[PDB]
Amino acid sequence: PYLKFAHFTANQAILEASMNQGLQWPALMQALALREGGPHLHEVGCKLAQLAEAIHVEGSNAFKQASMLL
Amino acid sequence: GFSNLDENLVYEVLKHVDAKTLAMSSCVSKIWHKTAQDERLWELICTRHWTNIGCGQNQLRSVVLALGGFRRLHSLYLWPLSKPNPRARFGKDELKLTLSLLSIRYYEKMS
Amino acid sequence: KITLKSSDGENFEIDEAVALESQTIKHMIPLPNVTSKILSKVIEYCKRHVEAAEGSSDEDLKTWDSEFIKVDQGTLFDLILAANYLNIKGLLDLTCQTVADMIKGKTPEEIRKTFNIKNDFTPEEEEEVRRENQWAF
Repeated sequence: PYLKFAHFTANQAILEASMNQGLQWPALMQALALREGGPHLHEVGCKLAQLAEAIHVEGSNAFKQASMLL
Repeated sequence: GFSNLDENLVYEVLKHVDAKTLAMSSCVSKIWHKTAQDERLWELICTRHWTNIGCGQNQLRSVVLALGGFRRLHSLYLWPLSKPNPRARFGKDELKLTLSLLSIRYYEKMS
Repeated sequence: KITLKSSDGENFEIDEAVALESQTIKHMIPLPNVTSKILSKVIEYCKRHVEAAEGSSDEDLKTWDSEFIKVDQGTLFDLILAANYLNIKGLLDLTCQTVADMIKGKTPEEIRKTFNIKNDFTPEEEEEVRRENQWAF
């Protein structure tokens, strides 16, 4: 339950402004994609590149999303 | 002649139901199932209780259809979120959570 | 003032503005598909909507719509067919809302029974479609 918590909190912190398994970073892709005005390591990078090409890519809110997470 | 309706009439009828009724009718028969898997109906259902999002419907529809569709957006995460607050309307953070969950699921199931 | 003939051959007459509510009729009248009874029903609907076009009156019109909606299964099916044929938004929408209210029902046995729908799902497909929509059940 701590992994998803850290992933989402850090993602919100970055969006408002380590590479283990590359699991935190896919969630941010929609954050940059659906934005106003528009947007072992090697295999993870390849999957991330495929995901980026798939979707056409080259605080109270943070408290809330965590709250709905648990 | 409701037993032999074509796809267009079934879609027109199903344009005026909610999530429970649509997912319920998806088990009536094979043609009803195929018409119920339509993306437009589930997009309408998902956007019905949002009423505050805005980024352009084209971008949202394209991204959600690329990352799994609007049917996975509903059953996996939207329905559990709406379960303890049926009257509440989903605002901005709920979309940011559900879409991130869809992205993580798609990346996990990619391999 | 235009004359419309139906399968019965009755040259049912109606005003040009009232007949203009149907896009198909406006664009182009044997009308081999629409039956005389259904054509009369659409004529009544168009007349009432034209009278309304030319709130308390809004809710009176809605009540009249609800009263006219009270028809059996075959009549509703024929009304849907005619509304789709003649490109009428209001009548098709009203019939679709009525059918949606009807299908707002019970477990799938009820829906398959009231409409005489004969499902032929294979056991694997039936069970799989049950599991994939388990959240509703």
